[PDB]
Amino acid sequence: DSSRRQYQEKYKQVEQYMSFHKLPADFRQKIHDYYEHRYQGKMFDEDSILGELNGPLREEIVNFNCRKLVASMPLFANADPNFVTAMLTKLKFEVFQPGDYIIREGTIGKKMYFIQHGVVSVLTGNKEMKLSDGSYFGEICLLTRGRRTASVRADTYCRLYSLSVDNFNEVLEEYPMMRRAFETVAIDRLDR
Amino acid sequence: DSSRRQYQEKYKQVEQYMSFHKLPADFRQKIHDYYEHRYQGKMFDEDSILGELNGPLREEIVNFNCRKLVASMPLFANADPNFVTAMLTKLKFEVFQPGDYIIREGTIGKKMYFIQHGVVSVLTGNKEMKLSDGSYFGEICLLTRGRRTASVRADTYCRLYSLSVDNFNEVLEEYPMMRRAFETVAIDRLDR
Amino acid sequence: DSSRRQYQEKYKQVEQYMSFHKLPADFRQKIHDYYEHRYQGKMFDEDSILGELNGPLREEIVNFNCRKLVASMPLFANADPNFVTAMLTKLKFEVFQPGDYIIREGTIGKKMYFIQHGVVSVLTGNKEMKLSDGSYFGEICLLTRGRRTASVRADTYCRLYSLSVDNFNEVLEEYPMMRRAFETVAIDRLDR
Amino acid sequence: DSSRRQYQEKYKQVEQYMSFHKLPADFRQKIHDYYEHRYQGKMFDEDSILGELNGPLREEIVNFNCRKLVASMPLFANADPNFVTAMLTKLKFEVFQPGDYIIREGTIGKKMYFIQHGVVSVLTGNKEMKLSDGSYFGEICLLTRGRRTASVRADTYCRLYSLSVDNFNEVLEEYPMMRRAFETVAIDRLDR
Ligand SMILES: Nc1nc2c(ncn2[C@@H]2O[C@@H]3COP(=O)(O)O[C@H]3[C@H]2O)c(=O)[nH]1
Ligand SMILES: Nc1nc2c(ncn2[C@@H]2O[C@@H]3COP(=O)(O)O[C@H]3[C@H]2O)c(=O)[nH]1
Ligand SMILES: Nc1nc2c(ncn2[C@@H]2O[C@@H]3COP(=O)(O)O[C@H]3[C@H]2O)c(=O)[nH]1
Ligand SMILES: Nc1nc2c(ncn2[C@@H]2O[C@@H]3COP(=O)(O)O[C@H]3[C@H]2O)c(=O)[nH]1
Repeated sequence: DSSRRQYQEKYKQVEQYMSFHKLPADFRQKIHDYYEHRYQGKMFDEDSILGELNGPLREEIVNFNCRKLVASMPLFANADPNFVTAMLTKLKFEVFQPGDYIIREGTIGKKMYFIQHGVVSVLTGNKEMKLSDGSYFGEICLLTRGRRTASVRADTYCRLYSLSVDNFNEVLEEYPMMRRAFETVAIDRLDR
Repeated sequence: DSSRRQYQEKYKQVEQYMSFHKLPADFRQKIHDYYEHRYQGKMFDEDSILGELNGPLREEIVNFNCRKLVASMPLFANADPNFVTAMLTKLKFEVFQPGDYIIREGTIGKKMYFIQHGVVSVLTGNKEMKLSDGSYFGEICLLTRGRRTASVRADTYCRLYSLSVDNFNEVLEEYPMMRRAFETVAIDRLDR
Repeated sequence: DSSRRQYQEKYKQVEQYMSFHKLPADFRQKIHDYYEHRYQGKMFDEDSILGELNGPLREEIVNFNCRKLVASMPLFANADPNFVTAMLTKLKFEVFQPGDYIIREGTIGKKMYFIQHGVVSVLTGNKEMKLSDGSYFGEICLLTRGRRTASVRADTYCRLYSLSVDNFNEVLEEYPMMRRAFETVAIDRLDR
Repeated sequence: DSSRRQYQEKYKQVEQYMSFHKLPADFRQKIHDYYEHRYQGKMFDEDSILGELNGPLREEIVNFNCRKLVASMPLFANADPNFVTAMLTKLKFEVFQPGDYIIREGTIGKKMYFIQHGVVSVLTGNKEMKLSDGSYFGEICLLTRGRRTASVRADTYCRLYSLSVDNFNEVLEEYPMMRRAFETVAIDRLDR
């Protein structure tokens, strides 16, 4: 029950923080829902727990939590299992709410995202497109080191895994040939 | 009430610390007032709270807390809202007390400051000048990478937002043309 | 008794974490045993404790904990005691469970391991070999900066001390001639 | 009383830690005395407290705690007060016990020390020399980037302030001419 207690107490700290900065009612309701969707009423010192484990256990855990995400993406499903583990280990779980700008067009992109669950809207000057479970986006800038070619907003609640450009290149340093998978997707999107 | 408790307990740690290092009465009174003005009797693990949020929520919070500061500075008011958010996100809130040397002339400058509320005195060999709400200072060294051209002391209590030279250049890396706003101010001040 | 309490409470956090991610029974049993073997039912803020000490005390502690490991390895036993201390200070204690892949062949190696207690199985295309107390492995890649030449799996429970490639080169920067000890072992293994 | 409580509880964690690693009685007595001399039965989250303050207050505190140390060293007493503050701010308080090797001859030196209180013995092949309150040592390697020219052991309990080579050069980057003070001392010692 110590996990729920930590959540309850922590959220109390949040309410007091929002009250201190006099945040509007609608904004506090948004913060409240984010915490609900993101932690589901439970909190553990994850960093501390995973830090107490060893490489093998941490890799087994991330592989288990991402089993579905993996089987749904040919990128991971047909790849060297060691490549998948290397990738998964670098991912950061993030939750975005409806309407949130995940990626803003024209800005310098330093991360890409894998959709665990949810729907995002991609806008290039017109013609909106949707991406859902099993797809990823934001790879163009990690490859070009340029500026975002489109904006991406969350349509539904989005449970995503982000990957920094540095971690992206680090993993590909060990698995150079996997860069082509990302380039194929980037090329196909740029020629659309 | 957990926010006040944290403050009360933390300040008790401070009193004991000052007692341990045998700090003079006037000095302890100064420390006491700083804590009062800086935290207003409440403390939350801000870093932890903001770290639990996502990019969107953190950006919405800083934009809200700095709404007034922003509208008061043509620098931000007339700029790309994304530039403002990028800037705001890098700021560090700091409180200075009357008489405090914020900037000492002749030293290597590695930060600039935006005045949220308060009055600072700028001294160049003579002719003191005042700056208040809505103005910023310390930009000359961020642009020249040289030495402070004047000293700056807090006149009243000062609620400021500092920006490191590294964060300054990082943001301008994405918004190169905004550097001119700072240069215009630096030029006008150097030619005075 | 505060050390046992910390363990008990921390492990409770683990059980709740594993329950939250719905980990399988066998997996939770594995995690349970790892914690048992790794902490033996006791936990202290080691980093904090050692951080409160000074260089001399920390060096005396690591030398004491590794006295046996040292006397068993000519590498340390016959070396400059200052070299040993420099090395020991960089080691990270790790526990691996039966069947765990400590090193996977073909991957980029960034660490080596010293066996405190346990048996590991080294597999090169065939001909498995065993290494035990007093031996070390993983040195080839720290010297070549290439890819692992063999896989290494824990046979029994393994209590090991790992050394990162950066810490390895850092220590050897001060004790350049000790690199030969590692090269002799790497050469002998590569010519087998 | 919360400062004493933190010490008492923390030291209890230490006793349990030493018991867990089965440290010898004499060693535990040494650890016990170190904690006594170093914290004098009181502990506060100093890093947290100073982190809550601002530049001015932190500088005023370190200047106050080091007032005596400063007036005793012409290096600081006759220097630009801003140079002193810059230096003091980089110092790390450390306590060494009788017989402790502060500096070992022939090793790569990355720090120097200022004696707040205590006596150290400097050994070059023979002719031992003593240094006490108001003196500093270890500057030769910070200037040469070579190897220690002598060993330095604590004679009495030593309350020292260490300065890393990086922080040393950083401060001197802003106060280039102060490097000569250290060179004069290094030259005089090398020609002895
Ligand atoms: N340019 C472009 N990007 C798309 C399209 N569909 C999805 N995207 C993704 O939207 C992302 C926006 O940021 P990036 O430019 O880094 O990468 C882009 C692609 O990953 C498309 O049709 N055209
Ligand atoms: N040199 C100069 N600086 C001024 C003047 N008015 C305000 N300032 C600010 O005082 C600051 C002191 O530090 P910097 O030289 O970095 O930047 C300086 C300016 O931002 C002025 O009239 N002359
Ligand atoms: N190539 C090879 N490695 C061995 C042998 N015996 C033990 N090893 C160790 O197994 C390790 C696997 O990773 P490295 O290639 O870095 O270093 C290897 C050696 O340290 C052997 O016979 N051949
Ligand atoms: N070489 C030398 N060092 C001395 C002497 N007296 C004090 N020392 C200090 O002992 C220190 C040992 O480490 P360093 O060589 O870095 O710097 C040395 C000096 O700071 C002396 O007479 N000769």
